[PDB]
Amino acid sequence: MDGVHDLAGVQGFGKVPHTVNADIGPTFHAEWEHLPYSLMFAGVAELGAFSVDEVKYVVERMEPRHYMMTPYYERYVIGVATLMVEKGILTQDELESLAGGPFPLSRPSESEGRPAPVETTTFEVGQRVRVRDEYVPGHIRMPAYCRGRVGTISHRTTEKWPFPDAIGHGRNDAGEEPTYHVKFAAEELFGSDTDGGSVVVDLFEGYLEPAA
Amino acid sequence: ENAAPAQAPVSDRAWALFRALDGKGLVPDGYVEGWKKTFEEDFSPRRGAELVARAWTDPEFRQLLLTDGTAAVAQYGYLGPQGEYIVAVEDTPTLKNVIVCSLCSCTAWPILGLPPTWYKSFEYRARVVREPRKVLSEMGTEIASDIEIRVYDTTAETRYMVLPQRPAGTEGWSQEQLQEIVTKDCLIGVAIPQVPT
Ligand SMILES: [Cl-]
Ligand SMILES: [Cl-]
Ligand SMILES: [Fe+3]
Ligand SMILES: [Mg+2]
Repeated sequence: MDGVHDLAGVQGFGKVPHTVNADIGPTFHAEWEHLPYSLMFAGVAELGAFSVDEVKYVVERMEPRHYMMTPYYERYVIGVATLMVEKGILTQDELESLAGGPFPLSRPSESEGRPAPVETTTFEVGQRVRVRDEYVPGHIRMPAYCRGRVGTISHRTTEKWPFPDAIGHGRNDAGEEPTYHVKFAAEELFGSDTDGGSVVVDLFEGYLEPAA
Repeated sequence: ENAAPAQAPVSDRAWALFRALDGKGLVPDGYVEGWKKTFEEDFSPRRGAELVARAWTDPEFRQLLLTDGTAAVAQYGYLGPQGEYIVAVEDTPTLKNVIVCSLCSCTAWPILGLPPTWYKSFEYRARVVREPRKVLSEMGTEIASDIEIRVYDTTAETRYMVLPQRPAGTEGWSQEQLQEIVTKDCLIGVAIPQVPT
């Protein structure tokens, strides 16, 4: 999904709000801030109601302006609440009644997702691959800066995981795939307009194809 | 136009979510409080610092950490949520590694701790993949032109830690002494370990 969450490479932001080794304060800066992650895990591990992938996607589904003005932990409150409503566990009425006011949720999905690709290739360390030039409206773990770009395999994972584009929509056909550490030259991604060396993206097999 | 939606205070919303689920019997007794404790006290960059200090003083472990990070971390019992498949990335005299999650916040929680606010910032997420040298400079870390910067974007299930170079002036230090100078920001890759005078 080509949402505003796909921030890598966006220009116009200011300084990162940190200097090295500065005090970051406590793990939680408010008494509710452990709730989003805790309740995500309740949903995943205790209820079996959704996957972590579905949490990433529901946060991607926040209305874009809403996403941009919402602090991190609040986005996950909104996202887990949204999934609980969508899954029929909770109602928005009861959330708002308990909250004493408005509790807007992420927007409905505009895609049913897609299956794990049928045709993929097992790549080896050192091989050159291209990121498939595809557009996926639903969830995908491919930042757009690497779409269509070429890089080289640094690692093939020894484990495999469900395809995000399927499990992030709660589908039954996510299969399993390894992922690959794909190293791109900075110039391949940003031309002359970068000060970096290389960028390594951890890409599911089904996002990749052999380079020409 | 472009205005924020009306919202109850966030604390009220978060506790409403808890109470709605709790009141249906869906949240075991002590569950969120247990997670809070894990996140506050167990998941910690002191663990990643222990692993770096071991690697610095034990060539065999270093090799293991760099070839099979999961196995190395498992020896210490530090696998966990958001830290099940670990890759350690080695800084060298010509390479500085830096970690981000441009898409959200993904971080090797058990060995780095939960991410700091700045790591989840839009500024870091947008900028470090494109201009890491300037980002690190602004943050207080000058990386010389002779050094390739390599940014790892945490887009799948790999969870990364940086193995920084060991600074001069620490020869013969104990593992405890070495651990003290490997900070959270060293493990993320935005800082280099500092030795006092
Ligand atoms: Cl250019
Ligand atoms: Cl292919
Ligand atoms: Fe993330
Ligand atoms: Mg985009």
